[PDB]
Amino acid sequence: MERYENLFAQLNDRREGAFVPFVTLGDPGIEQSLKIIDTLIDAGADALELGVPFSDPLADGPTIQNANLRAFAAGVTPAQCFEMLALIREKHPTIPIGLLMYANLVFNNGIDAFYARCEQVGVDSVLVADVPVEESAPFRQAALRHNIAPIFICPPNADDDLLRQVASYGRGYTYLLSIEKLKEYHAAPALQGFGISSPEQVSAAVRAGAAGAISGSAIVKIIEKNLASPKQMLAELRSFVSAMKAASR
Amino acid sequence: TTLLNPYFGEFGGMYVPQILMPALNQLEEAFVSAQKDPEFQAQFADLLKNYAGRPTALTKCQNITAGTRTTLYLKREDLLHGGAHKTNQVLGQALLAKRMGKSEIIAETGAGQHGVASALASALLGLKCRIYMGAKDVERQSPNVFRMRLMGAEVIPVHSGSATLKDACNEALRDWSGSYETAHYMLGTAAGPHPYPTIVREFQRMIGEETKAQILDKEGRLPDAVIACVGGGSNAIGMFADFINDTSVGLIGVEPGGHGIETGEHGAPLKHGRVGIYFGMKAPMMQTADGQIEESYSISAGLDFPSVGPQHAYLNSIGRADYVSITDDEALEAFKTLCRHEGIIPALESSHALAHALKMMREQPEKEQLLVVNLSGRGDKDIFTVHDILKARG
Amino acid sequence: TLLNPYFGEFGGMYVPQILMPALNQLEEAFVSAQKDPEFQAQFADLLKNYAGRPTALTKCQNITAGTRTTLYLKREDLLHGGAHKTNQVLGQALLAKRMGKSEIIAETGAGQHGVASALASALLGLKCRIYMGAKDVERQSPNVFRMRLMGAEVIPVHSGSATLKDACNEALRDWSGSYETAHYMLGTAAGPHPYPTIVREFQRMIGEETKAQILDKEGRLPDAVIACVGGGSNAIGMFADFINDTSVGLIGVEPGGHGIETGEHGAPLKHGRVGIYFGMKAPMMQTADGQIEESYSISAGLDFPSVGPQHAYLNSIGRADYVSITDDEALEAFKTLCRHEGIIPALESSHALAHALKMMREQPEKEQLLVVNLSGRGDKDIFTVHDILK
Amino acid sequence: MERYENLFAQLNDRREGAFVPFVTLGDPGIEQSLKIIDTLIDAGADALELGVPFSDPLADGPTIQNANLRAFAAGVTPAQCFEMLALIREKHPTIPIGLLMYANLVFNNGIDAFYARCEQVGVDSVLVADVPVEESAPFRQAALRHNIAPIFICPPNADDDLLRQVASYGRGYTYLLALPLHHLIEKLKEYHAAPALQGFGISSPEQVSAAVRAGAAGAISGSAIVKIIEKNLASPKQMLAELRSFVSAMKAASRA
Ligand code: NA
Ligand code: NA
Repeated sequence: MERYENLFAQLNDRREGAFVPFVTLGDPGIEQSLKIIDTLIDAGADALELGVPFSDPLADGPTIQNANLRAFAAGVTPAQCFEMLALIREKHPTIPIGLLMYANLVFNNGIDAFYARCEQVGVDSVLVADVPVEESAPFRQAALRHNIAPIFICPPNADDDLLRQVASYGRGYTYLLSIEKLKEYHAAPALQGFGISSPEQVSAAVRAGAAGAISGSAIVKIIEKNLASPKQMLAELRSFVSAMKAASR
Repeated sequence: TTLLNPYFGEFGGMYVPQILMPALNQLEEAFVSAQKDPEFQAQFADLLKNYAGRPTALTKCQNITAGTRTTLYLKREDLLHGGAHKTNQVLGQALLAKRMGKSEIIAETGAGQHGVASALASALLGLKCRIYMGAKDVERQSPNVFRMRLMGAEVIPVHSGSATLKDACNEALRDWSGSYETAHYMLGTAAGPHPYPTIVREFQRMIGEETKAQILDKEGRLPDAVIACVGGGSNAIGMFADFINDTSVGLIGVEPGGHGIETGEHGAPLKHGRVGIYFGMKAPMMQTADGQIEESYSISAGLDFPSVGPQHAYLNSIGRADYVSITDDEALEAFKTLCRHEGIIPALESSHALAHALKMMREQPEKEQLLVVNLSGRGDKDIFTVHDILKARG
Repeated sequence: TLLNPYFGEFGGMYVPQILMPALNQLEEAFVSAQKDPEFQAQFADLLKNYAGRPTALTKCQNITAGTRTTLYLKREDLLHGGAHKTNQVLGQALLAKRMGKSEIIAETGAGQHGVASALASALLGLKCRIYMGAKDVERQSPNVFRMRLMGAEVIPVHSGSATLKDACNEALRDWSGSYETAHYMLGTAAGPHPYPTIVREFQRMIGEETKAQILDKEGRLPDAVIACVGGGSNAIGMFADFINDTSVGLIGVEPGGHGIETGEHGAPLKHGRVGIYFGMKAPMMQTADGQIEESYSISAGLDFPSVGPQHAYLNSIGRADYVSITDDEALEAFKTLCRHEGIIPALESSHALAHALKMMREQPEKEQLLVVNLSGRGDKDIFTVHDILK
Repeated sequence: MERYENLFAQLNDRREGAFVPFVTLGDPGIEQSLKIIDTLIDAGADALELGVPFSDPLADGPTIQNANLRAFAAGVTPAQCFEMLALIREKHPTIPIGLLMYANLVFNNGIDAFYARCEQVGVDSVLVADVPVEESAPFRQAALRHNIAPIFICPPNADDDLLRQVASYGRGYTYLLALPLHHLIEKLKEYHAAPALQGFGISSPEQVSAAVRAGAAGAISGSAIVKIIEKNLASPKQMLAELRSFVSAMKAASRA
């Protein structure tokens, strides 16, 4: 539905890309993460992308493997992840909240019973990291039956066949990994997500024609460096987020 | 999309990140081509026979069946070059890879047997081979690491948190993402995303074919049942394949029972797990109520996999195969029996299969039973594991 | 005796009188079994269905690149137990059973002959006792455990030197008293008659299989078969069938150690002197006044100061040609076969291999159909090769 | 030629068995071994058999295995033993001397040259430990060419075929070790064998007189006398006096 479309609207007639930070729900703890969430909004984050700690993250690199390990060994459950989402959505009822899921946490007790929960808590999108467009049919259904936008990675080895299917099936934004024609096929707006560490990389992305950028490792790399010092962690996130979102103006 | 069917009933699939899909599809296409090419079928067959040593022997147990009506044959994959049945699929995939133009093999290993399999096939077909190993297992396994390097491979220890088999698995997989044009990923079981279950069965199915032929020669009939251990499912599907349409032949797979099923530290997902999506596939796995992947336990490293190849899940759903479990202790006694009364040191994996055959015999000692147990591999690697248990026990 | 104890001048039964009855009884039992087609088939079923004969005849792929050498490897490393000794041990176990014997005695150093006798005894229901230098019992905990797992009884000898030549002493002392119930499993083709004959006969299927397989894959006999010669059993088992095929070279490779001129070798065939020892008249490394002198080689199995009597003979009549390979040539051949053929050879057999690469690289335009006897798996030599490389 | 016959003669004239000690030449050292040998003679040893240290003695047991390593490690050589033998023979021209040899030391550079050195220095008999009668032709030949008695062990698994062989080929004495032990001793006298000496486990004087009672001409003790030597390495003179005590008790156990 709307929260993503209502955001790329006002972002396009302010002539500016979107900045989406990525963080693992409940990392390093439930209460500290809530604060991390808010700091990121108050520093100028246009949308969120929250990950749900999973025992086995195939498709995430080193820094996100460890953030995932932090929250998981600490006991953060997917059920707790939803109680935090309810607090989040009710404090900032306008901001698009995407989820980064792993297939088995979606599939576990019904693909449909999942996407229902996302709808009723206020989530907006769901990226399933280990479900390619070829296996997506049952997730695209449950997604649409509950007004949840399915996000698909478009990789740099993508042929015209897949560009088609990402454009048709994909709503919200299209998460792409680094010069293209996804717009030609009427795809949801593209968000660059390959190696967004600098503000430099972010304006490199917008200048390249993207609707915005997502940085995962960079933002949680900050969490990792300041586990002992929760208040430093928050302040250093403010510096970074504001510095990045500003490189999109 | 997909030349071949990726599913076996519900189970199977290609549940992987989009970025990997071109590599799986190119792998599947190259494999379909080679399955039709008589020069590949001939070249592979020449390797299996003159380098690996196929056919392997089918040993009749003289002593341990005494005073019973059961006749126990042992299919001797322990005699295959490299000591285990994994050499079949490894030479197969190296052939496939040299055919695809690829010049590099990627692999990872835990205990280290698969690393050595890969390294030796890479050495033979002139492929540059790099093996990921958890930094822990590099300490534990200095002998294996040295064999791999003796054979030209490059062992790359991983430290990324964890630091065991399911963590090299990430570095090796991540690596493959970026180099599938140049390197083949040597998966080591009949599990994971399509086409790996199908390729692996096809490069292992000659175990059953030899066994069918060998038992027909010695006994003039088909066996009552074939028995094989089921960790990832590769040796079992290799023995089961040719018997699948011989309805009279019981297909029995043995999952590791750990310390007991009720204790919940086993490795028996087929019978005691739940379908979930993981390791690229939809398969029964051991998981918690909220869908985290549980840890499996077995005294045998080979059997210590929290899921199982999808074709086994399919065989169990339609009634063809019967899956049972055998505990550490049960497998321990089978292992000692075979050393003492047959002069064969089995691997602790195949020992689970042995133990279930002796159970079938010792429960009905007057039933006429012609059984085949697949001895998936040599037990020399397990001497220390076994010595420590027997020392602790006295 | 029933058969001829000599090969020309070499061989004999040079043992204390007390041991002659055991040896004659063994010979008579053997002569009888050799003419019983039911023994022959029993032995042959065992070799095929338990031990896994025939063994592969493998064609090197990369090793002979850019040369006209075609190099086959007879793969006794794939035999059950990892080495060619399984053949003679199963046959002796079968013969011991045929004689009513219920026990086996045996001697071991590094432990692989102990393991072979243990597994043959576990299969065939014999009660097996293995003598082993207490030195060698703590340097090989794994094989000791294997022999006990596969449980014979390992009797450690603390007499003088805890080494293989002092386990032979008590093994024999033991057989002396117990020959009516126990068979002594001599581990090579040396020693007193009928052992050099019995061992040849229970290994000759190596060469027979090779002749058949090579007549099948190349339609001709090979130019030369190459084997390392320590005790002499894998070599004579490779040679036996080819003795009457004049065209076929028989090349036996003794270990040159650090070099023949350094005196630390194990090549008594070409640099020793005929003497009497271990119950046979054979060339042996001996000091000027007739002490048996120490052999050296980095391969344990090749560290024998003498050689089987049939090789001394084949070399006297010039039918076989004996050369040497040094520690370091052998080492480099070990490394080559791992790196380029995916096979880890034993340090013994890699003396034979190394000589084949010498014959190849010195005449690489020359057409050569060579077979090399890979006498054993090399998983046992890893630590010896690891140290040596620092 | 002389000494074993002239000895066995007077022994049964004064009706008595012979006692023969075995020691290893140059054990524990050359100059100590000559003294050991003189003590053995002075305490009543009728003949003596000396072993030459060989690097790899098979037919031998643990006590003798080590006496051998002691002289070998000390670099006693066959040449040094032959010098000793001469010094020994020159001082007791009477007593029969037997060598206990290993084939290779006899064969090393000529069976015949070996036996001519024996005769040249005064030895009377050679026992080659690892030459059964079946292989003995060249050694017996060399022996008779040089008036050396060839000694042969008659073991307890010995059939009548071997007893006749031994009775024909042996000179000096039969070295003795399954029907009564006397029906080995009787069969040998029936075939007119050289007188029997029992050399199986002769360690205490009560075994020496048991050996003479069963009908043997005497008794040999290998390890028992060598045992005393190993016991007293630290104490060279206590050794000589423990051997004097032992040999005289041994020789007295044979005064019937
Ligand atoms: Na499993
Ligand atoms: Na030698």
